[PDB]
Amino acid sequence: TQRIASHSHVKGLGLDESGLAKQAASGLVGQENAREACGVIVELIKSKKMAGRAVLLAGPPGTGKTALALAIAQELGSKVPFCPMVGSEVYSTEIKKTEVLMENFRRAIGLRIKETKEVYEGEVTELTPCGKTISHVIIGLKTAKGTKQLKLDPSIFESLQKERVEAGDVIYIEANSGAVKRQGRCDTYATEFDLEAEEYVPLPKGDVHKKKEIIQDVTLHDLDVANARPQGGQDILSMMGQLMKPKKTEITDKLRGEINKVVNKYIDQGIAELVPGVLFVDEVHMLDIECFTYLHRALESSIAPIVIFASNRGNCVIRGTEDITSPHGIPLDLLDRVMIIRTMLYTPQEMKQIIKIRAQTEGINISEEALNHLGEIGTKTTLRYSVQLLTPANLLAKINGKDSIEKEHVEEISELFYDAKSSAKILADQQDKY
Amino acid sequence: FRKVCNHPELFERQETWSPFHISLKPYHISKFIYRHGQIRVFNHSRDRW
Amino acid sequence: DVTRIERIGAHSHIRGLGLDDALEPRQASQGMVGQLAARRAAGVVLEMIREGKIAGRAVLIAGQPGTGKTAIAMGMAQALGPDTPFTAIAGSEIFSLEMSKTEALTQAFRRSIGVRIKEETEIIEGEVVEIQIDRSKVGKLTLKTTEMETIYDLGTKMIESLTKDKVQAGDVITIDKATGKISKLGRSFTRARDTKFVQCPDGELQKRKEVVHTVSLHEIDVINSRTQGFLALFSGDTGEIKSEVREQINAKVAEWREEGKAEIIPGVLFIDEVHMLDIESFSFLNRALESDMAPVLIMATNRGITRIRGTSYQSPHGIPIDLLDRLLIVSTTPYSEKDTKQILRIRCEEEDVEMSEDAYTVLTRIGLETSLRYAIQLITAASLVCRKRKGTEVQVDDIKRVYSLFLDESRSTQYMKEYQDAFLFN
Ligand SMILES: Nc1ncnc2c1ncn2[C@@H]1O[C@H](COP(=O)(O)OP(=O)(O)OP(=O)(O)O)[C@@H](O)[C@H]1O
Ligand SMILES: Nc1ncnc2c1ncn2[C@@H]1O[C@H](COP(=O)(O)OP(=O)(O)O)[C@@H](O)[C@H]1O
Repeated sequence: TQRIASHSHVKGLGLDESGLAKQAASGLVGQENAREACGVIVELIKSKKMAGRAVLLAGPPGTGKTALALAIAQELGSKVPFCPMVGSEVYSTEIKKTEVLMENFRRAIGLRIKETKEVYEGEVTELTPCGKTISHVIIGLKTAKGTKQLKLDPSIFESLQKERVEAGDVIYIEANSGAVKRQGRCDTYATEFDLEAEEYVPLPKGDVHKKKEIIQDVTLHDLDVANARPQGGQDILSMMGQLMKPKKTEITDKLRGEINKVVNKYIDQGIAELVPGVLFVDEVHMLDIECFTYLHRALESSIAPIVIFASNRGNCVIRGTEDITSPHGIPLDLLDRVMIIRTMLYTPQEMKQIIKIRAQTEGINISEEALNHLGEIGTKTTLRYSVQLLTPANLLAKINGKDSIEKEHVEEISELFYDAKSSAKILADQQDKY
Repeated sequence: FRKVCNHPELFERQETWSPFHISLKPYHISKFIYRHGQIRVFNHSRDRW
Repeated sequence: DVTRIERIGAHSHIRGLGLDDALEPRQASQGMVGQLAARRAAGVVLEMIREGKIAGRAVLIAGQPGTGKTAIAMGMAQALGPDTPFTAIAGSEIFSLEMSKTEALTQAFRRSIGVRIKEETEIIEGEVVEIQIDRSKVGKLTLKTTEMETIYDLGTKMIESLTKDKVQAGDVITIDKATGKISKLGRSFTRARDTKFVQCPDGELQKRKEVVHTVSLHEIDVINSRTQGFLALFSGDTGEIKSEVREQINAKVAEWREEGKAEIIPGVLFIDEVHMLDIESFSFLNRALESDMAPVLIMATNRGITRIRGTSYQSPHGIPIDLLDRLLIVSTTPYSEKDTKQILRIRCEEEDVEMSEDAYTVLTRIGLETSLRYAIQLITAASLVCRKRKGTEVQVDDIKRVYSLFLDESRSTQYMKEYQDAFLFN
């Protein structure tokens, strides 16, 4: 089964049909003013009218600034691109800082391309090539469900010969793409020799021919990459692709102009449709002043995704300015370009509900006395520390032979693992021995 | 004693030196990873676009 | 005796993390002693790792220098063992010249989450009794175990393999039937006449062996990166690996996990001396610890309230509050006299040296006067002066000799204050 991650308990914004926030829903609690506002951002992103418009989630550590941003991704669902990045990823050693911003701005715009999947597979019963020489190759296929003959393009037959295919092999043909694979020799030929260097596979029990609608997701960044450098052009089967190492590169401005011009042509022909997604920048304050001054252009641009930023700093110095202080660690002239959402500190009565939601997600039964006690730890410390005690306390409860948390299991962990406050007190009282 | 003093090839001949030659194990790739696990293969229908 | 590459080192005496089923540490076992609080805590973390079900989790082992914070982190690795990834780095090891500092942590996080699969193979193994060939081609082979014999008609791709690899009657061989590769194990003892010699296999010739195999999640990224990937795995040419490839591979492994064709095995990252990371690198740990593929990580530090690198800000452990809020902090404690003497006995077992009981007493005094680690270094040098003396055992005057040959940091610093103008800079 799936692993329980830090945000695996949140399933959406959980707003009611009027747009108001419920007190507790979809794994979130409290936070009404902030999460009601994120509803308006989901309505904005789903409306597709806008480019480059941006939002800043601001407030103390442990208050929901990652939780709400991932809750937006759950409200959008897998059909809409959501690119997460950390502001600290901008410091590449192969490309300039502004390029790492531009690549991530291009990961957040998606094409949505529809095509029919068309698979033929089976034992090959015959091959017959038919300028007069090879117009096509007829190929015969067999499975336990029946037979077909197919008329192959000479480029597909060149691929059959690439795979060293012969009659009596079991083949997968992907007719919409020209992919070809040998699965193995058909086991009706498994006695052609007693010991030979081929692997034999049973005659496929599946249909000779299979259809699906499939929907392909591709970002503008995948186009910007795959068309910029000369391709490897070499499907392993080569050796020049061993010599020149692949590396990241400062992809030109002009090429993106042509990708935009080709994508415009295809969305007009209805072969593709567009989903402007979100770029989510964790730790935005970790961007350099040079990067912030690139966003003074990137957020204006008529193609750009919606951008969501997170920060938890006070009136600190702006990274790389030497001495300029500005709120949230973001330059005032960028801060004047974002809608700001404030994020509140939880009351203990909210924290107890988060602890319960985490416990029932994490798979832990907890007695009401111990859940009250983790609520008391929520008064002493922070939400993250109290949440982090659950699995540790469950393991001591399990070793002590019970399938539920009780007081002495959580009181043991509270003595055994310190928080930042208590350990900082222990450092200050021995400051001359570290 | 005279042999070495006369020419050291009478005692030991200078050997034909060559670098030390070595091979590791071949790096074993699983059949499952080889069938389902390269983006060059499992994504080829997308890569066409 | 001969010496292999691994020799007696600063943690060689630790052969586990000695615990009862109750996750309570007995006073001394599996090669380590004391630290009852920190080792009970490390037992709970070792069970969170072995359970695997909770993702993106952290423990910081903190306390005065020499207090076993690397010791419990190294013992925990021995107790965890093979069949779960464990990877260690020092904090200054991520500062690559050739790769982004942030990407170097992304590799360290994904060396340490394993994918595990099982595959079935038709393997033929036996003594080759006889082999025959003709001029297309045809030929015949015979194989033997201790319990059966066969003859076989060979196909052409086998004929070329057997003849290329000079397979001769009386070899004991393994044939990878799916692939035509031959491995030769040696020759049969009955044909050892006219090197390596071995007995025939037991059971039948053709076994449908099942192989379980594991690949680190990062090791799938490097296989995907280049026309041949695996060279860049060993040679270090892996650099700035394109993040859209990871966006695909993480999602591909996330369906293998649930179609049941693979299972993911959460391991450990041990990022030792964590206070070396920049605030830029902490900003990555702040967020990389919040996704399903994240391992548990152990971090170790010995710093007070200190300036965090890349800023003028001072905070506990040399880590921003930003990241300390993610994690649980386990405190080591300074050793008592009893525990100090008991560590010195165990180091004397691991180095294989005898010493007098009053020698252990004066060495324990030296240990308490010099924060243990210097006394551990005197053990070996005392035994070498004892060997120079042709002694059976280390005596008090061997230790008092060696204590005057090699200075601890405090006497070295005090002598450096006598000649204070003769050394350069102050
Ligand atoms: N409203 C909420 N309801 C339930 N859980 C929440 C809620 N808001 C936050 N969390 C909890 O907050 C914890 C940390 O995520 P959070 O969004 O608070 O990070 P953050 O501190 O705001 O992010 P950052 O470190 O980037 O500033 C998670 O364990 C999550 O379960
Ligand atoms: N509990 C212990 N049991 C046995 N040996 C220990 C123990 N704690 C420390 N040691 C020994 O003393 C050394 C000092 O502890 P260590 O973990 O290395 O401190 P630090 O990481 O702060 O430098 C260890 O490297 C090991 O040789």
